[PDB]
Amino acid sequence: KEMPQPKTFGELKNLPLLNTDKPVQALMKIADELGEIFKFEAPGRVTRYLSSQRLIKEACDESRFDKNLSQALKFVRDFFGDGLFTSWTHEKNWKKAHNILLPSFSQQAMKGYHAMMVDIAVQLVQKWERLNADEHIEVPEDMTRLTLDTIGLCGFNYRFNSFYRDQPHPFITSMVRALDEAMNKLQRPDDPAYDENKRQFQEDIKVMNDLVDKIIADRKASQSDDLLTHMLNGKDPETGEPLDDENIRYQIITFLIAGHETTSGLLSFALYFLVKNPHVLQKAAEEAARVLVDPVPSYKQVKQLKYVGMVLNEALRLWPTAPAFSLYAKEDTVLGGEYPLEKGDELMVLIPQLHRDKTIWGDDVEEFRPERFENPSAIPQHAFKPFGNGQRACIGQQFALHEATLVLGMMLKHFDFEDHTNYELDIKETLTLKPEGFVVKAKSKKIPLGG
Ligand code: HEM
Repeated sequence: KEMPQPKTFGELKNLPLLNTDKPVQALMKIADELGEIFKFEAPGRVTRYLSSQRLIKEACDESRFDKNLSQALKFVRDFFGDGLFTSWTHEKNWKKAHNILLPSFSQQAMKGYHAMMVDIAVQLVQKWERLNADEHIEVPEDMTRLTLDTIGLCGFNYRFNSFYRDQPHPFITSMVRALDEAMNKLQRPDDPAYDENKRQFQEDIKVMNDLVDKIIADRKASQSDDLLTHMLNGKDPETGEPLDDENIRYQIITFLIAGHETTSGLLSFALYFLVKNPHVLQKAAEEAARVLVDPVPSYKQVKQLKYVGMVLNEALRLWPTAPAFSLYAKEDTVLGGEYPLEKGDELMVLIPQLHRDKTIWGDDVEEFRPERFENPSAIPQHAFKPFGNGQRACIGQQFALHEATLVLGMMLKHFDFEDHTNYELDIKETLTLKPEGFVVKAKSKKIPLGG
């Protein structure tokens, strides 16, 4: 079969289609127009975007396809190096770090993180309890305060102290501005008009490198048994080697960013869908009240929040917050009986489109129905992939879910929520997705919160 392709712009081919602040949303629209697969060409490159469970299931066969670094991940790699997210599977440091850090995401590990998660969650609740009448909440902003603080404390024993700030933490400001500068630069000339951009860039890289330095120095100065403990001391059972110093620095930056941005988006979209679906809200709120019987939640009680977990999975169905991942053909192969591929050919999996495959989910794919997740074996293999695929799947999945379940459960226990502005969904795309400008009012249920 000859592959569909979107509209062209002469020698630039399809490239100008991505000249938008919302490329993933643009690609979704193209997918709706063209179907389960389409080719996308730019000068010097080609990729094929996949949207159906039938094709994506084959792309997820690790004997045939491996993780690729898309253009986006190559760019991030200048900052995240050969950390876990931006390493190739065949680089020695991938499997070494995987094996060293996997234990940091065990059950015993999650039990160990729980107390510090509650520390940050209690700060969020107290914030909202302390608002005056008729004041509102800036949802993605507060969720990011929470999730940045949580990875800093749980992972690193570092306090970002984001609830003591009206502005973003300087580390995040410097990361975003360093990423932007790196991007604007390619598209420009050593005009001394750009000497100031270069000065700002050095200062932002310094902010990042100083934080990394400080995380490491504070630990050496200090018994912890957290993510940073395993980075600094753990040995790979296979090679017998620990991580090298440079790789440790890349892991710290990778985890600080990866370990919060997508989770903030998930909590934000979950609350959005709950306020837009009051009967679902009522069910989740009822579960929180019935389960969360103590002044602060226990690990076991978070595990008991089945419906809250279904809400979170449904939010990930509709708006998976790391919405695309890339693969390459390990050898020449034919995809779906129809599309020949050569060794090295790139594929992109459009997760939001996969999650709207009517042949899997039924016709009502735009509806928010947590109940889809009530009998989990009923979800076909490779139908639901918000955490990626195979050995290159999200290492932090359990950490994200535990944090989000805890936090959303506490939110629902302690407050009633109002969509006071009748908010119109506007999804901002960065490395992640978020509902930009989402605001609510939260009226306290006046339920005491433990220490
Ligand atoms: C709802 C939250 C999250 C979502 C939707 C998400 C999604 C993803 C996806 C789709 C990948 C695969 C990327 C690819 O194939 O290119 C991935 C990888 C990764 N994630 Fe997550 N993630 C979440 C939370 C986290 C958290 C909390 C952590 C850290 C504590 C984290 C750390 C990582 C790392 C290090 C990898 C690379 C794994 C490897 O290749 O060895 N993620 N995540």
